[PDB]
Amino acid sequence: LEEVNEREHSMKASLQTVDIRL
Amino acid sequence: AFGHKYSEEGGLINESLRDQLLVTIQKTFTYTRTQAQHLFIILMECMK
Repeated sequence: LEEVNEREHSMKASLQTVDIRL
Repeated sequence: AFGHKYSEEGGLINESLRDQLLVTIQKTFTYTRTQAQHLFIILMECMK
């Protein structure tokens, strides 16, 4: 679960940057 | 926090976290581009 949380935080930051790219 | 982990040797912060900082500093903070240039100089001066 700790792995899922850290990785999901990285994914959410990447998703916000992807929204910025659009 | 993010400029402290993604820091390398202190003030040398790359360009992906300048504009990732931007969308959170545009989302949580709602800031611009050029006022963002001043706040990133203050962020690396604080980070220095």
